[PDB]
Amino acid sequence: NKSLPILHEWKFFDYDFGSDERRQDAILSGEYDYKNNYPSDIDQWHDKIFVTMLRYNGVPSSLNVISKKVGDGGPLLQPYPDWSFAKYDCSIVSASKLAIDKCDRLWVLDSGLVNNTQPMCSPKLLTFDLTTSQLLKQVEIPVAVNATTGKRLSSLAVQCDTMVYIADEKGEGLIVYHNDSFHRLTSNTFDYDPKFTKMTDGTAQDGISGMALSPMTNNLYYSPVASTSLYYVNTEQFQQYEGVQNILDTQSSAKVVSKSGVLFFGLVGDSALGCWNEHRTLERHNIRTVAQSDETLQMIASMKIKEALPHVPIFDRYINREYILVLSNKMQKMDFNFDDVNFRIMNANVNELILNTRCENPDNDRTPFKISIHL
Amino acid sequence: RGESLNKSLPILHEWKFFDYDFGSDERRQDAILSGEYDYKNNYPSDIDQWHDKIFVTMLRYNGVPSSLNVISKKVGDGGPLLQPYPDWSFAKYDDCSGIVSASKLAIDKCDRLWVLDSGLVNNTQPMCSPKLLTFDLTTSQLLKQVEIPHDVAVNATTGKGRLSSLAVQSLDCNDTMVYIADEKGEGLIVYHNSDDSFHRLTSNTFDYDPKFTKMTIDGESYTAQDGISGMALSPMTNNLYYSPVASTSLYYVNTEQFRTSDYQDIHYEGVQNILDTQSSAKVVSKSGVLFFGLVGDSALGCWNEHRTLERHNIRTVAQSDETLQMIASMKIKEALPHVPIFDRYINREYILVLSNKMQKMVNNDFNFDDVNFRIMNANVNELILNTRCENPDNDRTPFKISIHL
Amino acid sequence: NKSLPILHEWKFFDYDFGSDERRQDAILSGEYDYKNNYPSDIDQWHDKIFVTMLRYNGVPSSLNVISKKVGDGGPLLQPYPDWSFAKYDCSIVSASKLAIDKCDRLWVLDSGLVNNTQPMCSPKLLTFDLTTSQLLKQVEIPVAVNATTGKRLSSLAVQCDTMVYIADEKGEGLIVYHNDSFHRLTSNTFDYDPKFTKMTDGTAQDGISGMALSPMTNNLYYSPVASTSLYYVNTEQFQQYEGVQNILDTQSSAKVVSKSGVLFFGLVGDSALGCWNEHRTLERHNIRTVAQSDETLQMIASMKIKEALPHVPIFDRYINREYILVLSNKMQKMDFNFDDVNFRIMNANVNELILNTRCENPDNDRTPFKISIHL
Amino acid sequence: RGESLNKSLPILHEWKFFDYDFGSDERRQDAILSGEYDYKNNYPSDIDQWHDKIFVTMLRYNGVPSSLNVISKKVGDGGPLLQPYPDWSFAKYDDCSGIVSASKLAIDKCDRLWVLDSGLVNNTQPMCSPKLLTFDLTTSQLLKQVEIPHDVAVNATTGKGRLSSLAVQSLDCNDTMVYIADEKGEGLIVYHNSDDSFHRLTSNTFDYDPKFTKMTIDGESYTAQDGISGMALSPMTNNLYYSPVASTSLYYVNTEQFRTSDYQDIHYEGVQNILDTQSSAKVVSKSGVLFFGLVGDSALGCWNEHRTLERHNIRTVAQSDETLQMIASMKIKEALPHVPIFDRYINREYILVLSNKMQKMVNNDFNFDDVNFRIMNANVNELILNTRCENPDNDRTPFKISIHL
Amino acid sequence: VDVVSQINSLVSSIVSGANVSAVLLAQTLVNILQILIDANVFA
Amino acid sequence: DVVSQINSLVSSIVSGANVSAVLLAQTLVNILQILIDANVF
Amino acid sequence: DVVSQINSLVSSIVSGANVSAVLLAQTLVNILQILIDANVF
Amino acid sequence: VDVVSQINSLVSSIVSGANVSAVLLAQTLVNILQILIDANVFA
Ligand SMILES: C=C(CC[C@@H](C)[C@H]1CC[C@H]2[C@@H]3CC=C4C[C@@H](O)CC[C@]4(C)[C@H]3CC[C@]12C)C(C)C
Ligand SMILES: C=C(CC[C@@H](C)[C@H]1CC[C@H]2[C@@H]3CC=C4C[C@@H](O)CC[C@]4(C)[C@H]3CC[C@]12C)C(C)C
Ligand SMILES: C=C(CC[C@@H](C)[C@H]1CC[C@H]2[C@@H]3CC=C4C[C@@H](O)CC[C@]4(C)[C@H]3CC[C@]12C)C(C)C
Ligand SMILES: C=C(CC[C@@H](C)[C@H]1CC[C@H]2[C@@H]3CC=C4C[C@@H](O)CC[C@]4(C)[C@H]3CC[C@]12C)C(C)C
Ligand SMILES: C=C(CC[C@@H](C)[C@H]1CC[C@H]2[C@@H]3CC=C4C[C@@H](O)CC[C@]4(C)[C@H]3CC[C@]12C)C(C)C
Ligand SMILES: C=C(CC[C@@H](C)[C@H]1CC[C@H]2[C@@H]3CC=C4C[C@@H](O)CC[C@]4(C)[C@H]3CC[C@]12C)C(C)C
Ligand SMILES: C=C(CC[C@@H](C)[C@H]1CC[C@H]2[C@@H]3CC=C4C[C@@H](O)CC[C@]4(C)[C@H]3CC[C@]12C)C(C)C
Ligand SMILES: C=C(CC[C@@H](C)[C@H]1CC[C@H]2[C@@H]3CC=C4C[C@@H](O)CC[C@]4(C)[C@H]3CC[C@]12C)C(C)C
Repeated sequence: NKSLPILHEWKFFDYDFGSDERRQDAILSGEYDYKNNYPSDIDQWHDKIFVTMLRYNGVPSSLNVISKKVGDGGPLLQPYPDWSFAKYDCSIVSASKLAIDKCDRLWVLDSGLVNNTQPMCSPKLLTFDLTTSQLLKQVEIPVAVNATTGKRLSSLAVQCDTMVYIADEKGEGLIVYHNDSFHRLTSNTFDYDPKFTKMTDGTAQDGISGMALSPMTNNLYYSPVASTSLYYVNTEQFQQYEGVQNILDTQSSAKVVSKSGVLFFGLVGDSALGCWNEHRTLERHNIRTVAQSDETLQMIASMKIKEALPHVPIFDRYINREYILVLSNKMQKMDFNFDDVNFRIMNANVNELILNTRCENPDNDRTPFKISIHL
Repeated sequence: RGESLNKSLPILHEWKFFDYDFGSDERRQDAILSGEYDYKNNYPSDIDQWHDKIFVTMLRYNGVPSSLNVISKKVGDGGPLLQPYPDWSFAKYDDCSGIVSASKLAIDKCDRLWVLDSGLVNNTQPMCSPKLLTFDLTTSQLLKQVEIPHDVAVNATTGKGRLSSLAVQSLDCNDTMVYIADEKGEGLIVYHNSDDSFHRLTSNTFDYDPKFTKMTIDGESYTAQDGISGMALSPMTNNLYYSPVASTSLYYVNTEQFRTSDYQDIHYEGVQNILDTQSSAKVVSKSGVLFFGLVGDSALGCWNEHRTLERHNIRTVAQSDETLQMIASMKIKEALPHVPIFDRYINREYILVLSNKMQKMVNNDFNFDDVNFRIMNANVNELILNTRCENPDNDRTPFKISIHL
Repeated sequence: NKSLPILHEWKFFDYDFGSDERRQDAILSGEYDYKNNYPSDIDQWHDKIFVTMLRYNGVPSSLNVISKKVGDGGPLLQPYPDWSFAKYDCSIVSASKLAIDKCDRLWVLDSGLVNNTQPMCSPKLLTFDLTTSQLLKQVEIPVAVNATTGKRLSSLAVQCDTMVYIADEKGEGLIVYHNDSFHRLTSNTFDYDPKFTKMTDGTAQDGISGMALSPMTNNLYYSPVASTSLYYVNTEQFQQYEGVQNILDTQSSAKVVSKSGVLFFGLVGDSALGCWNEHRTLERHNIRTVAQSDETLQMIASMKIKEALPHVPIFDRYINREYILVLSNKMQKMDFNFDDVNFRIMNANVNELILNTRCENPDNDRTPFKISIHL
Repeated sequence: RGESLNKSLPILHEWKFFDYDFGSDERRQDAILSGEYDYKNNYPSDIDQWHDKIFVTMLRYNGVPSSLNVISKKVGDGGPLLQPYPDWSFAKYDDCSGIVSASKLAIDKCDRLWVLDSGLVNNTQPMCSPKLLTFDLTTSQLLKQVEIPHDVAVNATTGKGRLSSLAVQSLDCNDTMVYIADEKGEGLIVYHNSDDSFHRLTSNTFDYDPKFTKMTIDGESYTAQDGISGMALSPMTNNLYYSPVASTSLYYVNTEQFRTSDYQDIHYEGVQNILDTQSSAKVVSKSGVLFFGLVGDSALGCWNEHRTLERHNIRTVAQSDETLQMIASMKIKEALPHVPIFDRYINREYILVLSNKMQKMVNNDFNFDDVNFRIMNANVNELILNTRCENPDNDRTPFKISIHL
Repeated sequence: VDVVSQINSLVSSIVSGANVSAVLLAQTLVNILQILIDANVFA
Repeated sequence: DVVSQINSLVSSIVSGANVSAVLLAQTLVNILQILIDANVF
Repeated sequence: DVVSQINSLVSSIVSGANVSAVLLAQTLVNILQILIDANVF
Repeated sequence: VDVVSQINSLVSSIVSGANVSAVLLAQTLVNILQILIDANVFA
């Protein structure tokens, strides 16, 4: 029953157009309607906090960072790298998901979708150098559609010879890229379950969507959106499965794994955050809920886990380095009340969240002090 | 109990057996031959801590050179050597002049060390009258010494007495109140610094229960017909928590009752038979968390004073069949120096735990090739975090530092 | 009889052309003959040490800095700002003298002369911003010639509304610029003396050349090259004189004044450095020689005085801040022996050089420590 | 002399008159009434310095509570109060037990403080026999005390004696050699630490010259028929420089002569009549620069040992008619701590100068509303830089730090 | 005053991987020390 | 061991004990050098 | 006065005396603040 | 070893007005301290 400290809040999103002159030119045009801006993913690198927006009608830029400027809605966004990549007339159409690797490359999953459905352009995977803010490589996703159903690239994971993984919730499959082959996989574990299609604050026929790669085991955990199961596939395989079914009491939302082997996941029904340690066996008595809030955790659309910096390995024993960033929009409302707070980036120290619970990693209490970190 | 089996606390000091800094191995051997120092008869009663000093008190059996000690820089095959405090002058009791058996210790806001000398030898034969000493820790010199009158040191009918527990309430650094439990005689002495007055209280809550007289620790068991001990004053509520040794209850008395004179109808509170086993020593954090040793389980339990006193608010926070066999003492300290502006960044409170093996003393059957006496420690907040014992966490800084020694 | 610590030495000058390929292309061409490279002025700003070269035949660049690279001759030079300003075909022809002001502007006196005589282009005063390495202003010197004799801008001083002063040794006059008027002045004190035209290691009919502005008194000290006198003119005057004549026993070379009011000057005959405090009266018993060396101080062609940085005025009492940089070429040899050391930049702490001599400023010994600085 | 008229040295401590830390103004007044302390009769003989202590020795006239002192933290209308060293125990001479009149001090490599107690009262009447004390500065306790036998303390024919100068040669920190000038009796005592042996030497170089017996300081003049004083041992050459008080000469004796025994034909060196006025106290830097006070000019002069001893190598380095009237003492110290790798960055040596006004003592005509006694100081290298006294400067670093107190 | 928000801000920079202002580092070091001085940490 | 020095030093500080200036200096030296070697600057 | 503190402190150090940790800390604080205010960083 | 040439180099940078390397500053601080430690400056 923890609340997690808020890092950023919004009543609604707004952007740094330049002057209030240049904003009003966009409002009248319908380039920017505040009522249609919904965040898809967040991430963090140095001083930058990325926020991606689902490209509906009235969404000026998709790939953004939070700026120094502030509005009545909350922190204004600012397109990344510049406004050049905000344009789609198929030039980033809709930055669905983000990922940052060991080498300071930012991977972006552009779905190509408009209103999250009509595919105006083909999907692609971009790769920016965060040191320069310039683009290193762009690749079209052919892999991209079911080849039978015909059907939304809605999850991403990246492994400095790197390997990317892209879930397709609508088409129900797993694209596997090699740094230049692509390959679509399929499974019944990737398919949606009709039983858990209804997610009742107060229906979605989507499959594989909620991926999370363990840095310690190399299992890519996942589940269909309509499911109460937790499946996984080992990635050492990556030319053609594990996990329990119906293990959770409600549907899971986004997912993330710590370097230390703790899997976190959002619990849709309870409006809570749950965890599970990979060292334990996947069963009910090892699944615990670690935070919950009826106001603040309504749909956990994204989670990332970062390590405190700089990384000086000799001092690791003194520091609980890992912390979690949580995007909690209100997908249930996507009929909003824009006089209230709707979109939140929360955070917390990982170890503080699970300590003295079945989720914890074993504590060697071998120093007179331990420092817990977050932002 | 959950999610905490075999969770041990980091060791600060270990011993196979106690030994002292006599000077050189010449001066030691002079004492071994004399019978002043037999290593097999040294059993620790209490610990405490102030600045660089860690106090260790020894039950004065035959072969125990000093009772009131500190841990020294020197080290032996047994473990850290002890060194009498203040000097060897207070180790002597042929004279019957100063300190026979430092049963318990307490340190107050003003850097005074309070010592409960029982006067007992072999924990039974009262060679001298009990007394309460008060040293100035800044100087290592004695400020005051007071005899505990036989009037209140023993039960009047039976004549029995063993002063086994101590707690101090420094109200104003100058009007302090001491509290002394008598487990054998079954009473609560209440001393006043202003008058040097004493007052012995009685209650059925101070009496031993025959039902819970058998206590099993690590296979071996023994029997103890003892009452009130394991005292602990809450700095936040002023409740002096206690229980009879042979009991599974947690009682308490509010001490505001003792402030206004004329009490000598006192009101005792607390649940009976609330624990599954007997409780040993006890301590309360400034933040209102009560810790207590669970004799049977060889565990440490807690309970927050903010919650209601019942089973569903009692949790066991550490347990170890090897390391926690009899928790004979516990103290809680705040990290120093105290810079209040930075309190928000720091979990300041930590716990020190003396865990001898009283079960092995009873039967006179120790294995001195093994580790027997341990001072463990831990950060209070880290021990209770995400448990029913915790205080509500304001997560208001990008970092939090947990401290112990 | 002090020697001063050497900061940089040369047997001969050489440049950073790029590769030894690009050097050899210039040697063959006659763009760079090592035997014709003679330094005119030095200066210093942050990590840069400026070295200006008299533009004879075989001198690739005139305005240079010392580079990180090294040759058999000594530190290679590198044109400032880039090779763009090394070109003259009248685009810097010959950077005769330099000066740095309070605001980090570098003033350059381009004479326009080739072989120090034939005026290929008109003289000019450039002004670079040292923060950017870019040019702020360029001005042609009309003022520039005698208007009767017809005749070499060979001395410079700069006072953030700034005032520049340019001596003309050949034409015998003093140009005064206002930050945009110019104005040539004349005097018999600016004229050469035939008596001291011969400067005998083992003849020059030149006038005003050896200027030095006192930061404390605003006197611009000077003398004709052929003279043994020390004249001066107050600059508060600056629309149409002071100092003793024949006060020195031999001819003076370059000149510089400390912020603290000590005038330094090279003594041609003795191959020495002399000083004189402005607080004392200008006469023989107040003139002292502070350093001398038959090898190292043969012609003091330039001197500058800098203050140690950063400038934190509260701590001035702890620090002898001022130090002197001395260019000592061998103008007597301008018949050189290029297997020997010919051009030297020496330095020293000002206060250490004059302490307990008639040149010193009064010492308040009011701290348990005093730090002496140079490079 | 040139380029240095009225150049003064920064004052470290000033006095209008000396006063002591008796305890409180209660305890002072008890001594004033007694005649133990008259402020008008306190005249400083020597200074020295070790760590935080500045020693100040007082000529034991009537009304001088202690002879061997340090400067205290307390301050009076006269100036810094003095405080007896080690304690008041050594201030007493009714008993004749310890320290009558600490004439001179010396500190050696091993942190021993050597004290030359003359035994004189009013600088004339020998109430007790002279002695040489040796305290350990680390402990403030006394290591050794030795009487100077009447055999060598006085001239055998005339019987006169006044031990007025001291120098110490710590050869090995354990075999040290002390040297004690006797200005009245005209001799040089040479003591050996190994034997406790003494040997009195004589020479015409030790004798007073009637020609230079009149010394004028700041208008007022007096007359002094005194010989050998103003000693100073060179740490680099082992020459013990000296001169008779009534003389304008600078003599010296090499001390390697005294190393090999059997001397008691000794060879004395140095120019005669080399100065225009009389020299007062003397000191030599480790670097080989000899400093000396010039009585007539009220100046400080120097001479480098590397140069030849003659007029053109002697320069006056500071002078002041107010502040330098009689240079009664000088010492040279190196800045600490000593970190040899950084020696190149630091002019380590500095000079301490006691400048009382002996001219005003002679005539018993002080003005105690004025400043009378001064401890000045300066960096050695800064004082002699660009003068004939300097040692050659290797200018090999971008910075050089000059030190004094 | 307001050392807490400076500290919080600065540590957040450091742990985030960002480049950290030397002046903010110096000023916060100055303020932490002075606080410690005033709390007799060195006395 | 840098770790044992750190542990020892912090234990002193938090215990209220007087803290060794040499242990303080040496541990500061070792932490810095570690940070230097990790390109922290 | 920062100057009097500096003078006092350096005199201690060079004299061989034990040197006050509080005077050291406070003077370090004042030198830094001066440097901060002079845009030295 | 060769702390002297590092010191000389570093101070020359500082006094010249140049920007000064944080790593050279840190390393030279480390070396000066260690020298002082080995000379019992803190003992
Ligand atoms: C209590 C404090 C401040 C404590 C400060 C010095 C703590 C806090 C966080 C620490 C960094 C955390 C992680 C890390 C990651 C590790 O890899 C290097 C150390 C570093 C940067 C810590 C350094 C020390 C920090 C800044 C004041 C109020 C007295
Ligand atoms: C992580 C580190 C070192 C971290 C150091 C600076 C931390 C640790 C403990 C902190 C004190 C704890 C309590 C306290 C109690 C509080 O009252 C004052 C701060 C103080 C003393 C902390 C100061 C900062 C300390 C010493 C290295 C290895 C990179
Ligand atoms: C003796 C030393 C090094 C001493 C160091 C700290 C000295 C030397 C020069 C000083 C700067 C000079 C001028 C100045 C100009 C003044 O405005 C600010 C201080 C500064 C930069 C000095 C700072 C202190 C410096 C760097 C080691 C070997 C123990
Ligand atoms: C200019 C400064 C402060 C300069 C400080 C760091 C200087 C001054 C004296 C130096 C010591 C002198 C001698 C010595 C003797 C030598 O043996 C060790 C260095 C030491 C202690 C110097 C260390 C550096 C000191 C303290 C501020 C006002 C900007
Ligand atoms: C600017 C910083 C670093 C702050 C650092 C230098 C501060 C913090 C606490 C200080 C120690 C506290 C107590 C003590 C106890 C005292 O006995 C010695 C100093 C020491 C260890 C302090 C030294 C300096 C510390 C570690 C962060 C915010 C990036
Ligand atoms: C001796 C100490 C105190 C250790 C202190 C001075 C250490 C610890 C961490 C260091 C910072 C790490 C990162 C950083 C981030 C980097 O950008 C600047 C330096 C800084 C702040 C380090 C400086 C020094 C710190 C604060 C303890 C053990 C008692
Ligand atoms: C307390 C002290 C020591 C004072 C020391 C830490 C001060 C003095 C000068 C400072 C540097 C000045 C310039 C600079 C140049 C700048 O670029 C970096 C900081 C630095 C090196 C300053 C840092 C701190 C210094 C060395 C004395 C009085 C005993
Ligand atoms: C990196 C620097 C600055 C070096 C500075 C921090 C060093 C130098 C000497 C140190 C003091 C020496 C003695 C002592 C005496 C000792 O008792 C306390 C420390 C102190 C004052 C040292 C502290 C730190 C000093 C000032 C320069 C080269 C830019």
